Amino acid sequence: ANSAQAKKRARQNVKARKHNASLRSMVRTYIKRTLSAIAGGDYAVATEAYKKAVPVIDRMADKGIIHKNKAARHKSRLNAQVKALA
Amino acid sequence: ARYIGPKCKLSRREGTDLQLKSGVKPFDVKTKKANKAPGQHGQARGGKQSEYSLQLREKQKVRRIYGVLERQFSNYYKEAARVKGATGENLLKLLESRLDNVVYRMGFGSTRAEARQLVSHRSITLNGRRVNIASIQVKAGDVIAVHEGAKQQLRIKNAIELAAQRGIPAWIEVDHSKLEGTFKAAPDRSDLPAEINESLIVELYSK
Amino acid sequence: MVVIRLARGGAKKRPFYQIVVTDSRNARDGRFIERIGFFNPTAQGQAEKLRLDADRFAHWVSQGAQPSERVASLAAQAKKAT
Amino acid sequence: TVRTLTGKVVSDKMDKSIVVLIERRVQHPLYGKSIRRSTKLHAHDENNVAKIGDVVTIKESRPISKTKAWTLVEVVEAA
RNA sequence: UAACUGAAGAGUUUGAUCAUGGCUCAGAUUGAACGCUGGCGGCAGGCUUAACACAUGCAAGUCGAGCGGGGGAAGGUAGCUUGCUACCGGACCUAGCGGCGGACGGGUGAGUAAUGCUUAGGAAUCUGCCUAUUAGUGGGGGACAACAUCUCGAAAGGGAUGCUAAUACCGCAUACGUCCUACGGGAGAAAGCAGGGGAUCUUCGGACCUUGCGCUAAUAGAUGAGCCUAAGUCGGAUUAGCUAGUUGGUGGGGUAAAGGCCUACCAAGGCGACGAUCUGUAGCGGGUCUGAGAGGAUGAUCCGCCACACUGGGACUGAGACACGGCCCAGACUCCUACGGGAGGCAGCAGUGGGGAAUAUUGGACAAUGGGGGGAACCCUGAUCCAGCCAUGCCGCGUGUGUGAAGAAGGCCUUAUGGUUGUAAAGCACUUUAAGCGAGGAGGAGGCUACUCUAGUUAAUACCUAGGGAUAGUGGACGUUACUCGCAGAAUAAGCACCGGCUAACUCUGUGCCAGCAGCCGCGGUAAUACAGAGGGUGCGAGCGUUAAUCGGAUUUACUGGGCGUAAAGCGUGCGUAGGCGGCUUAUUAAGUCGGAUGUGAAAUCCCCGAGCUUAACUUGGGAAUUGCAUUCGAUACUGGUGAGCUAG
Repeated sequence: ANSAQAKKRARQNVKARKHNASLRSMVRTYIKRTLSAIAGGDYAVATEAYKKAVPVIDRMADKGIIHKNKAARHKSRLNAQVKALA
Repeated sequence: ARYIGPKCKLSRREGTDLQLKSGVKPFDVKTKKANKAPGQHGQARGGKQSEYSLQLREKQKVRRIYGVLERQFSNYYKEAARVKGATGENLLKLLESRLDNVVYRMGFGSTRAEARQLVSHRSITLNGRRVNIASIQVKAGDVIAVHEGAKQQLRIKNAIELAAQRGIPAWIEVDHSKLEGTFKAAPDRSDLPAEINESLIVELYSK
Repeated sequence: MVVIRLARGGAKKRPFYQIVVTDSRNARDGRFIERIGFFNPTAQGQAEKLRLDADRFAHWVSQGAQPSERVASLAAQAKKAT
Repeated sequence: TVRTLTGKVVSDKMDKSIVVLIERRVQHPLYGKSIRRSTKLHAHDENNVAKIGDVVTIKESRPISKTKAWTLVEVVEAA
């Protein structure tokens, strides 16, 4: 059943899967570190993590790895939780 | 299809002259057996008949004179029922408006059978067209003319002689020298003979 | 995209087209948004050949619909006619 | 022009919610007799203003929980 | 002008009779099958059973104007034992990377009794290609297929190392819009390619300018999809209790988006006699058949929605799939193998086996209408169109017409003479439909190239985008097309059922309670009009009969529209719960009820008036209709709600 174009589609699918997985893992790592700082509870340390995390989220949202609505939700909620610290 | 068979058997069975013998001699002189049915058990017309029997004989009588088979007759009756007005009279108008019957009543056919063959062989023309269907219904204002090949025919000459012997109906007007005539409108019920009864047929189909 | 095109109908050997506005992904003789005229290639006697509604045509063309080539030619014919 | 339905409160146990029984009268499709019909609808009342026995009016809204999509408007008749 | 005009009964219980009551028959219809028979054309239909298993071929490709390599045919210059060699660049082609498509189009009805469908509404959402508008497209870098080398295996396809371009990927710069914001501020993009001309002019075949196709951020439209509420939608009580994320709230998580969608805690809720839970069966609507109507039966072919793709569980990529001809895992099955290893899913069109009473070609073309790609040329398309087969249905046509008895011959009957086949046949005259042979010949083709003009680009009458006119060229599978005109001659062409009553049409012979016929009453023991043949008839007709199935007759489930003393049928009798119904007067409300307006009720189908088909079927233009649903404004006699009064219950 397979044809040349179908096989080509499958190979491209594999490559894209690996690339997108790496970038999305980067996003999650930064968000997790920001949450860890919030748990630590120091206002300055938490805001520094927030500043260092926001650009990566914006970049991958622009690339389309995640949706811009999800990026905005993350930024809003993280900023609120950082502000509640102090 | 068509019914090809003896005509006088059917005429005697119906009990009345159907006018399928061109009338050159009297029908009585030709058949010399009227009032007696053709068969071993043929009995006089005075024998009693059932209600369904009379209802059936009426339809058979009309069908035999007008040369129409059962399927087309039933379609005609349903069409008359759909059409507004008296269904029985509409049915007779539909039968009268046939191209071959109109050719007969206009006077270029010795018999309705002969008119059927003329139409089938394209010796007749509706307006300027060489039609070849006898079931065509002729609308008001139509012009039944003869074809050039049909003209100069001994059979046609004899047919117009017989037509001159006969009386042309009022609604048709045909010039025999030009071999063409025209149709005004559907002949009225009063013009149609009173021998035929249509109510029996209407009840037959209603049952 | 939204298109204006001809949907087939009638009988064999004698097609009769409805001019319809539809989404291009729908089947030729299936779902449509609006019917705005007809086209009879073999009209004879009193039969009318082309009837196109210019108001709706202009409205849909303004809303971004793309006519097919045959419908564009017929629209030109109707523009010349009227 | 929100759709509005008037009924009477029948429950108040839940937090920030009320249950109202709504009744309609329609003719029978085959026999024509006027017959009673009723439905129970869950509503949202943030301040717990309504209680059991009162007549209330409710309107349609976006879902607030799995079963609640209607909101209180006014207490027509206090119990 | 119109859009409806419609209702029939018969047979059988008894020595008679009336009623009750079941059975049987006359009608319409079918995706039908079988039996006998069989000429033509037009329009439609054609595996209802095994969602059984599948040989073989075909059904998703296109772009070199995104990119680097590679290949063969030609051309030119210089040298030559025999027209050739050695090198050069131009056109052409494509295995690979990349873009778009592949999620449409096509098939089926297994599952699904509500996660679905129909009708009417709503707010919390995303949306490639298309249309309109706004602000841009700056400058760098690392991979990596191809390719080269080495290897495994018979091959199919695998493994290792060294290269490499880009509209493949990633950083930096900038930000009208855009996102977060504690309102102070912070954050995030993109890619080039083609052509023309200034005749400027080369950090080299360059740099500058316009145009076009592209690319990035954003708003709106359109389209498509996701989500929510109300009413409606099959049988069973010999199925009465069911539910612990269960019902609700708070913090957090998660989604494009509301939400127990997920989670920790808190509370004990939530559903059910207006049928919860359980169980059986089933895709649903527009429609279709039947019927005077109410109603009943039904979901082939046409259209909308849903679900599914050998069985089950998953995600990936992408605007969009949890994807019929994509990927992974498990199961069953099948195939190749050189035993090291591999491959597959017709409920896509043909076709094969099996099943069954039963349903067709392993055909042609992209010419027409659509779909994918492309700037175009053009390529792909079992969608589609066209052809083949089948009386399967409907409609039309033919199988000759006129003649002519001194009533021929023959068969059959007979009260042995006469009657019936019978104007029938023979003989006479005559035309030629359809088919058969020969020549012409429309339309489905709109259009495109060639010449030359008007408007726009703005440095540029160049290039390119829109309009026009006649010609020349050009393009059709069906197609020896429809259709028209010539010649021969009645020459090529009719069967099936039935004849006691229902029910139109009766006799002889052979045979006898045997053979047999039979829908019901019935017929058959030597004078059967009911059995077999024959004559004559009757009803249909390229058809005629039987079987199977639904509605009707059936007022035998009775809403329209039935019954319970003796025919079937009042519980052995009370009391009472839910429910149904409820006296008189008055004021108020406007739920029931009634009236008006707006929106909606897709198209096709039904009916009415027209048009094109030689007619009819059929196709088609408009109207009516869709008898409903929702919103809103009005009326208050009756029913219901509320307040008050009264006495005949």
